[PDB]
Amino acid sequence: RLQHHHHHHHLEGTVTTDGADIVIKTKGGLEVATTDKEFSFKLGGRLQADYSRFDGFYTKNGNTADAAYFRRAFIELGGTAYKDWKYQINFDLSHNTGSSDNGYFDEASVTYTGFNPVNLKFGRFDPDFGLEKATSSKWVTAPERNAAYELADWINTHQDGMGAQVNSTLADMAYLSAGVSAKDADDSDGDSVKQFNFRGVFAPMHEAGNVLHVGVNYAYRDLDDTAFDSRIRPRLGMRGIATSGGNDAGDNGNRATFGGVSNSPAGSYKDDSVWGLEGAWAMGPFSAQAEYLARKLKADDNAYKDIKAKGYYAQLAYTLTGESRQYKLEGAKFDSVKPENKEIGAWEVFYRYDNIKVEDDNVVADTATREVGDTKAKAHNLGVNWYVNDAVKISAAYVKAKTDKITNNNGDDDGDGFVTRLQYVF
Amino acid sequence: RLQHHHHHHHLEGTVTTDGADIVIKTKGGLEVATTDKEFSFKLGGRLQADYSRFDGFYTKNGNTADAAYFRRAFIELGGTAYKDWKYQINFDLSHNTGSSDNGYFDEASVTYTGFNPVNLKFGRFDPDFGLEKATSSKWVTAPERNAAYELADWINTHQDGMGAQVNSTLADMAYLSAGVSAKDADDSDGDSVKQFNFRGVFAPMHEAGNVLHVGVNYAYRDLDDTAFDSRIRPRLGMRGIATSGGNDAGDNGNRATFGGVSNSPAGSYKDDSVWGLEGAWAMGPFSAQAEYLARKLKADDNAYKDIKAKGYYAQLAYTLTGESRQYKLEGAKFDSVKPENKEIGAWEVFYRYDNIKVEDDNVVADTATREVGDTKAKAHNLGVNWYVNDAVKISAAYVKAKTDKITNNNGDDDGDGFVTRLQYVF
Amino acid sequence: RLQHHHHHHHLEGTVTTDGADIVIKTKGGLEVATTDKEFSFKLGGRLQADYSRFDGFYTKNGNTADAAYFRRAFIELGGTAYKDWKYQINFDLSHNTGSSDNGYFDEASVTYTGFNPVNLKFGRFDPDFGLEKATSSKWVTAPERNAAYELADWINTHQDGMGAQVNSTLADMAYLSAGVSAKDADDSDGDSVKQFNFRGVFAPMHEAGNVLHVGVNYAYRDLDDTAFDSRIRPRLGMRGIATSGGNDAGDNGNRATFGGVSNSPAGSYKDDSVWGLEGAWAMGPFSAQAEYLARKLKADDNAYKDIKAKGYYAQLAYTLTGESRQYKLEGAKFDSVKPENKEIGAWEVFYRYDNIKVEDDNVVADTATREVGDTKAKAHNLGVNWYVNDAVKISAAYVKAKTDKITNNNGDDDGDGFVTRLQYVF
Repeated sequence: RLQHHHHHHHLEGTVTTDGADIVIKTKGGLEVATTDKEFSFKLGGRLQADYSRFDGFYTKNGNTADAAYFRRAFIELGGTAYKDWKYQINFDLSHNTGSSDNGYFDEASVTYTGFNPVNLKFGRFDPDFGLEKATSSKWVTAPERNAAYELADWINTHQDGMGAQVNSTLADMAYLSAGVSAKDADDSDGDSVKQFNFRGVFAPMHEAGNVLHVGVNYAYRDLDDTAFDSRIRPRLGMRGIATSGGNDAGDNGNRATFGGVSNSPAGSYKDDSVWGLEGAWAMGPFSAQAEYLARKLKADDNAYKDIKAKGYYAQLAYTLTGESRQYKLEGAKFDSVKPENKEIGAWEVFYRYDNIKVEDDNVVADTATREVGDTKAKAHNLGVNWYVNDAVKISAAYVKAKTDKITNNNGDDDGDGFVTRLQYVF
Repeated sequence: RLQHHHHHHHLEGTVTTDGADIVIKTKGGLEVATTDKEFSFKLGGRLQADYSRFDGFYTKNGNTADAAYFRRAFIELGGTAYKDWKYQINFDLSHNTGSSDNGYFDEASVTYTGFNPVNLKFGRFDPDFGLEKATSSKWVTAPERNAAYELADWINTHQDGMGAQVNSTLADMAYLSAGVSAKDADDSDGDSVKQFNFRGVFAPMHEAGNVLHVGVNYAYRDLDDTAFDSRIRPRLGMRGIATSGGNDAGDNGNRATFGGVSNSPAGSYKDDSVWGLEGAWAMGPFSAQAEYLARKLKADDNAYKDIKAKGYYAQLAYTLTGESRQYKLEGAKFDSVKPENKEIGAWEVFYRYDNIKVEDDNVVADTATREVGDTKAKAHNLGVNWYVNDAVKISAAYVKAKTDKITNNNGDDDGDGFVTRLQYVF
Repeated sequence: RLQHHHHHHHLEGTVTTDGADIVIKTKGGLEVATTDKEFSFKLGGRLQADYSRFDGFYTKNGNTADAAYFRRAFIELGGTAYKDWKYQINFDLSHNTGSSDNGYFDEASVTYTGFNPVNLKFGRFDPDFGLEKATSSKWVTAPERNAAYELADWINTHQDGMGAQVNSTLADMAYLSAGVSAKDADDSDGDSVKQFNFRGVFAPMHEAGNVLHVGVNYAYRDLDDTAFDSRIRPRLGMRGIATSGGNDAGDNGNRATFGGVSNSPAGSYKDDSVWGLEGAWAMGPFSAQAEYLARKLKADDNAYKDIKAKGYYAQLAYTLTGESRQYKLEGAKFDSVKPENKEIGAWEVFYRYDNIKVEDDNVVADTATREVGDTKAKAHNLGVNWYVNDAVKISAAYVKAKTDKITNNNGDDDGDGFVTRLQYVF
């Protein structure tokens, strides 16, 4: 018996909703929201495709290595329900963020905004320490963030745990955020490392092309009875020396240990503190920003000595085509450049100088590549960003690093690299 | 030569379709569907953020451990095409469901619904055994499902294989489901473990606030010539003793082996059977439900003896604010509570009692923590669910466990824990 | 103090946009696009659910093994911004494509189309070599692609690297593509393997049911100072002998090494070249296509000898219900069958013959299963595709393989298998 049915006529062409009026938008992804602000959804993401070549100190033998990888490949889902409840889930397909055991999350958070301007944020999200870190990874001026953060990257990374943060703008001239987090490392009882963060910024001028910003950061974590990796291992602006998400320098990459050890035993260190300062000034297309931080990792057991590190960076940026870097008091952070000329886009030049010093008195004998005393590095990052349009940014940068009391296997105390990136935001 | 073009005028503001009329909705995610029911799409998900602390038997040394993790972080894509063909793909970003080798699937299925009320379901999906299991993981009353399922978790998990299931409501008073599945373990010829499931429920009253439900479950698998993990390792309501998706109790978590072994050799066991009973009654905001199951893992080689286990739970729940738990005859399962009061939400209290017994006559000598004979555990789970709104549920629960013939390293025969969860459904 | 608010009235029912007019569509997924072609977004995917059984040479002992797995489970996000900038991100939830270190990408690309008909494509995407490979994995006629590609699968796989490709149709009768890529393997300096691809097709007739197609392919890679896996390990049409995404034949799967070694040392080989030919002819529901390729892997160090391999396939296909296979000059590739009869769908029968030969003079002694000389295999793939509708395709195929100078442990020189697939495209 063959199948059959009466012919149906279908009404065609309209798009409607059964609830509150909806506005839908696309700039390459999708946004849908009710006009009464009760409900919304946004699907987006970011692709950062990098190719780099580098030599000298950046590699073990000093010869040129390369890397061809996605720095980030986020899929981003966020939304609002019942006006005051937001979520944001950003997962990194490149596997550079998060982990196999715990999920490749850049963020998985829920925010209650009912106390606006005060927000309450929960879940897995990087703690707020530092201006360059607060700035979206889409819009950080240099291809990689500064080396001073590499002295204590726990201060502003989620480390596969959970946290709770309160934040607010204040008096139309300031921003404060404070939070507690549990990080993914246990003491001998299976109790996680607990961490406190504070950030406070005074930014009396806080708009694109008109920024005056000074801030303070503090981070503390309790390492009592906890085995942990104390290594400071800066990449000094060259991600490709060691990275997920594609090809890297492999066995010839030199992500060097400037201090600390991979397995510091339970009981070796008691706690770990970092203070930071931020400054920024912007007038139209010109901006200057800088940060300084200092870490003290405090020994517990007498066989161990404190480890200290200090670092800073300063950056100048200028949009040759005249546009301002966006700036938001909510988060006290820079953001994108929006090109005014549709035919040629926006062109931005930048220079960042980084300087770090590691004081690890536990290093008591020379190795083949590392001398007793304070290890140091300086880096220079000079480059161009072409904002083709709001979605696409193409970048090229030259990076140079110079070190003290540490070399590669070739004896190099400096190295050079070039990195190019194609970024697509949707 | 500079680029240029004539100015174009674009029509603005309208949203239309070229096919059948579409209705679009958002409650934080996205639904799009043609009004003639031919085509639909839904993007959603669920975040379950847990923080817990626990001690005694829950940890190896008895001291307090913690856990801070996502129990589930699903992204959910489902849709319909040509009316009768549905798909559902739920992937767990927390990596608590599925595996690295095979995909982190909660579900990846295709359902043909053309024989409605009869459905034919194919792909990777948990077999249907048990009421608490059939209930969505969004809406299970207690933070973790009962310990009786932990006696034989193969009965209602997909185990990275594939299956085919037929199901239907019957006579407006019953629900039946039966299926076959291939599970991810091979015999010496590389042929997968095959499993049969049946579930039948009589529910003459089957609506929110008016439920009378009795059901039977059966599961069978053939383990001929197959090496397998026969361990029964209950978490007794405390997920954080050992979990993916974030921080757990690490080396101090005590997910204890009550019976069975990690590598039971090919030829040791022939087959494995489980029978189960379900009962539920609901009148308005009050509900009572309970399940009992019994397992016989039947030895093949004479060196091995049968392993038996029996378990049950009973749960009372009451919505203090008066709302009913939703109930669906399709799937014969409870579902959500929908809050009536928008300002305070819905408040639900629950108590679940669990009781398990493992009879493994292959354990023929004491270990340091486990005595010859039948191992037993009882657990009590007492808690509160706050349904803030349809999307957000916040929970807190106290859990206590007491064991017989098994302790931790500290000699504890009981333990306590507290778990809190923030759930966001979109 | 209880919460309260004035009652708000909300406008209901409309769906609008603030920019250019939008058209939205769903066939199970989602498409949204502005009518002026400036912006678009598409969320889709593909599920390929496979069950297979196989014996003889396909397994080590010759007995029947099975497999129950997803061949592919892609989530697909693609879009357009500012008219000329496209992206496509396809991630494989089954974990059969890409890797844990680098991301499970089938594709993560950005394409600039402003030079239309010339495209510039960047990112992680399979290089273009071969007609059956260019054809979407949704619409390849046989359940697995041919064995000749298995002789040199680097020629048309991204291998977790990055690349740049230029392509264009020409003169309304041809298609050309050429590209460079960095592949995920380093020389001793950490510099990636670089690869060149060219493909050129003359297709004076290039529409569904009217195809005349001849093409040439070339691929080259530089292996100087690079350790690499030179093994040729064909599955001969039976994916389930060894696969991710679910259960496979495990320890009894025989994915046999026909030549090459797992760790060919740095300096062993200098470069690697493959030439290929393509031919296709289609008249209405009948099509014939074939490809031939030859590889020379050229030794560097004198201890090593060149490895050569040659392979081809030929396929006949006929749509019993009369429909043509779609064909696109852009990409010079076949595509789907679109069923005309809504009640019974489209039915297609196919036969593919594969023939491969591996000449590895480095194999200088017999092993227990492999004789000195040229190893060979032939395979026959006979099957049916039922295109239920545009979204759903169900397939069944018989596969037989016969080998020369290589057997399994049972001494089998042939084997048989059957594979069934349910595919859902959205």
